[PDB]
Amino acid sequence: TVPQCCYGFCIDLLIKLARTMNFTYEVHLVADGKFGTQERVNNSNKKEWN
Amino acid sequence: LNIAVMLGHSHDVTERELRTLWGPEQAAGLPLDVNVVALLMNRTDPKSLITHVCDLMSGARIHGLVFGDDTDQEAVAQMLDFISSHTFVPILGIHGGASMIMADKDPTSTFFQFGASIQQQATVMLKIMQDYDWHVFSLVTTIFPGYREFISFVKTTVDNSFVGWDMQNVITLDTSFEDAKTQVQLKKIHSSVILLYCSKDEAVLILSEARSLGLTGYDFFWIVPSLVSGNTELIPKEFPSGLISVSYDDWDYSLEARVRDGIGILTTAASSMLEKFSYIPEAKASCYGQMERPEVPMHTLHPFMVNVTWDGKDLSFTEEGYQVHPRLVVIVLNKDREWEKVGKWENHTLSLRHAVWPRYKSFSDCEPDDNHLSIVTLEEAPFVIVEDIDPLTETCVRNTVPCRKFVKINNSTNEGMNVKKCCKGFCIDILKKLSRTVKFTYDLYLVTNGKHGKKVNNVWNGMIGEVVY
Amino acid sequence: NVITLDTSFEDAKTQVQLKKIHSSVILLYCSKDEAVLILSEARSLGLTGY
Amino acid sequence: KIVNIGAVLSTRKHEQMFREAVNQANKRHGSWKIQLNATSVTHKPNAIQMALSVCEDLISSQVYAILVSHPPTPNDHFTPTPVSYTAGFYRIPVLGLTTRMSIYSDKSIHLSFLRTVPPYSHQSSVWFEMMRVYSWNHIILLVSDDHEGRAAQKRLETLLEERESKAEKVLQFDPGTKNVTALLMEAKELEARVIILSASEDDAATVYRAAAMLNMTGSGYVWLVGEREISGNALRYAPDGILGLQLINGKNESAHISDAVGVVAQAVHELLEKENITDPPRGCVGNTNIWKTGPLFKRVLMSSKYADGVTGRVEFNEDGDRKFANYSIMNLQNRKLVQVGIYNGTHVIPNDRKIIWPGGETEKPRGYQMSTRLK
Ligand SMILES: *[C@@H]1O[C@H](CO)[C@@H](O)[C@H](O)[C@H]1NC(C)=O
Ligand SMILES: *[C@@H]1O[C@H](CO)[C@@H](O)[C@H](O)[C@H]1NC(C)=O
Ligand SMILES: *[C@@H]1O[C@H](CO)[C@@H](O)[C@H](O)[C@H]1NC(C)=O
Ligand SMILES: *[C@@H]1O[C@H](CO)[C@@H](O)[C@H](O)[C@H]1NC(C)=O
Ligand SMILES: *[C@@H]1O[C@H](CO)[C@@H](O)[C@H](O)[C@H]1NC(C)=O
Ligand SMILES: *[C@@H]1O[C@H](CO)[C@@H](O)[C@H](O)[C@H]1NC(C)=O
Ligand SMILES: *[C@@H]1O[C@H](CO)[C@@H](O)[C@H](O)[C@H]1NC(C)=O
Ligand SMILES: *[C@@H]1O[C@H](CO)[C@@H](O)[C@H](O)[C@H]1NC(C)=O
Repeated sequence: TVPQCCYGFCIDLLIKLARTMNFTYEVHLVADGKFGTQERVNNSNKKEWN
Repeated sequence: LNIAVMLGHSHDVTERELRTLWGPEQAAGLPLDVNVVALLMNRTDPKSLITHVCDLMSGARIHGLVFGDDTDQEAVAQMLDFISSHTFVPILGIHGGASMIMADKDPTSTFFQFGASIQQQATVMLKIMQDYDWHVFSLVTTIFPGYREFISFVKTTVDNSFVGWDMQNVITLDTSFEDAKTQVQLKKIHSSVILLYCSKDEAVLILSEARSLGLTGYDFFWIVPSLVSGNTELIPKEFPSGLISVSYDDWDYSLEARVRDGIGILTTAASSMLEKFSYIPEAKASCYGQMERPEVPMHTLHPFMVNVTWDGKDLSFTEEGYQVHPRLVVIVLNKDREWEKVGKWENHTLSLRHAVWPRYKSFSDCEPDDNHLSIVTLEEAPFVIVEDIDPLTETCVRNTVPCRKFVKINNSTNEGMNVKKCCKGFCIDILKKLSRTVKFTYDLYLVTNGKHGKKVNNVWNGMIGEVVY
Repeated sequence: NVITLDTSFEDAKTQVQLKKIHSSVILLYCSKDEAVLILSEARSLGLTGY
Repeated sequence: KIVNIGAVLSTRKHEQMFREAVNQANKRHGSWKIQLNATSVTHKPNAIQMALSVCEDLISSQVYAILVSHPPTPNDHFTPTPVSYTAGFYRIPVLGLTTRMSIYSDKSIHLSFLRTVPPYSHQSSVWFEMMRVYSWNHIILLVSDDHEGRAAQKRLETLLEERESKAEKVLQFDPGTKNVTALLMEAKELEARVIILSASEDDAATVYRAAAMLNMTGSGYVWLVGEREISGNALRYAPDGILGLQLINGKNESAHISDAVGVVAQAVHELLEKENITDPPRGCVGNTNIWKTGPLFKRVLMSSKYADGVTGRVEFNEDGDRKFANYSIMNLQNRKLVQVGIYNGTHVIPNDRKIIWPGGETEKPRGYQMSTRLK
């Protein structure tokens, strides 16, 4: 979990929101790099989001 | 080392005693061979049980007792739970009053019955309905202890599934003997398949009200749990035919088989204890009474019985004391008011069916019906394409209808199993439109006798021949 | 189809023919004397809704 | 119409005073008919001896109800399980004195068990009323792994789900564990700052010690503690600002037993007009039968309301326990117990005395602390 430096489009909106209202935000990156939907694992009778 | 078993006037005593003695002597050689002390008492009384406990503890420190019974009384198991907890003697549940597991045993008790929990019945019913593709749900319940948690479990199980069952609200009766409020709540009763979680006494009046409203039709279905259908010999005239019930009976496992399984489990537990510890369990100095402090210096058998393997089958138990692989046979009411097996459940917690669809007929009233119209369809035409069921915990896609095909086992053994498949195509869409317009259920059949057919020897073959016949 | 009552004072056949009673607007061609019992049965079934 | 009723009582003086109480209850307003005898027994520790004595005395004396009192030793549990099990063979109703265990509330395990005291699960209504009057929305629940705790949390969830409100977190404890630092830190790392405690006395004491160690007794926190979790070492180890619940008329053996015997006498007098009465056998050996009048007794007990007695009214719920009990608000001020309200029927009945809060605050705090920390 090395420190990266992400910037782009949504960062401006996030900064605007933090300026309008008091926010202390920390960004994170998903390990699998997927949006996340319903998946099937062992004991397939389970509906969990990844 | 010392095992005791009791039965009430079941059969001849000496032959059963000899068989039980021979039981552990056929195999499973262990340094401390277990003995059998079999006694036949027809009386089930508290102080009689206390005297039996005193006799067994004075009888070479009987390590465990197997309790058998003939009557159907749930209070016997409740009374015996306290005795088992106090005497520090494990007791197994066999057919009889203690066969059913309803009360929750104390954590310090050593009671483990052969019965099945309600949750297992719920998932068995869910599997049966999934096989029947009965997505319509209707839960009619009455105020009884433990039903609210069962409803919570069944809803948190159904909503977790990917099938997408109906989410009809539970139609809970306010109280028994309602001559007016039942008609008020009758508005919410609008479905096809109704699940009934009630008692045997009120089941008669519930079914009478259903008959008055007319729920005994071919399209309507009823599922009754094991507690209501406790006795298969007492069949009231108000029970409609085609009812689906799940229970367990001696039709597939006799008393000899059950006691064999019990003694095998006891021997495996004793062997595990001897492998782990090097102490012989001993009973209390006094069989009953509270004169000294309650202490259990020796570890119990709860962790030893987690892993049990006997005769190639893992007859293990869970933390709550439930069988991992119970019997859970399925019984459907016969035309002449009998019960027959239509599938088992011991096959690695899977579902088995004998492929018998039409078994429902109205008997409370007389009303013929012919909505079940069979339809025969081919496979070679591009307008209808068949697909195998995907082994991904789901039957098939939602945009199709079930169909059946006969597949011969070999090139000479003519025997076709009714494999369940889903047929999709343009003709399937036409059939769906016709079903939604005319409002009649339509079945599906697949051609297996060659091509369409032609007039040969003044005999029609194929689909045309089936239509003519 | 017309839901024609067989005869008056039916404590069981009315519940049998109740299956055909599934609609919103009901036309009642009956008499005043039997109208009371018809409306009582409707109230029992719950036909007094908005 | 001559019957005998057996009783299980603590000491000889209590036995004779209850005998004279039931005699005068026979001689009071309910009279002018065939009377009934009186039988009493002690809570003898020997289980087999007490069971055989109960059989020989009560069962041979045509008993229709069982009078079971609280054990003479509060320290020892002495749960009235064997008596209920014996009475369940013939569906014989019993009348517990002060058994508040939630296991007896369930009718599946104990087919015939009646009592005039609500269990700990009935405190869910009081907690819900407190939340409604104090406008609490974000709460957490601390329940130990036990049947009573599971019943209480299920009751709380069922009572709270009607308003579409859900607790942020529900933690679990164990009967014997002493390390709850991780669970306490998890509870602290939450928006809610109100704690509801329902567990054994030792577990409550150790979790309160851990909370005091981690500075959880400061300002901005509200503690809700059950009835049995405030006594014992809790009073010594708990400073001021801790709320609690106390039951009015919770421990009055004479009054409760008098009310119970009056209720059962009126019920049996009303039911004696029935066509048939089931007679128990002279001994509990060799007889295996069920009473046709068992369900009749249960129905007549459920459907009977008693507005006359020591309490304002006596009625039974679906579980058969007492309904609409008297709940008194209990507060700890200067290491002393202070009552700041009585809830006769779970209504808004406050008092003029000011309610103190942990950390010396004199005003009601709020559980909304977003902290502007959004990952
Ligand atoms: C919250 O935002 C307001 C914006 O006017 C600012 O004045 C205030 O100091 C902020 N509070 C905190 C704790 O950051
Ligand atoms: C105990 O259970 C484990 C669980 O996998 C199993 O591997 C092991 O063989 C069992 N041992 C005995 C003696 O049953
Ligand atoms: C098709 O016709 C041939 C005649 O050439 C006949 O031998 C065969 O059995 C027929 N097949 C079917 C399936 O009818
Ligand atoms: C009532 O109880 C028994 C009869 O069952 C008897 O021994 C006792 O003397 C009776 N008491 C009176 C006052 O008659
Ligand atoms: C409790 O467990 C934690 C583990 O996070 C440990 O750091 C702490 O020392 C333990 N406390 C005691 C008293 O054992
Ligand atoms: C609690 O407060 C004291 C002083 O008030 C402080 O020394 C201690 O570190 C605090 N503990 C925690 C866990 O915040
Ligand atoms: C309980 O109340 C009754 C009547 O209200 C009274 O006679 C009895 O003494 C009280 N109990 C105690 C322990 O004071
Ligand atoms: C209970 O207290 C309320 C006050 O909120 C009162 O209105 C009601 O009459 C009381 N009921 C009884 C039975 O004392």
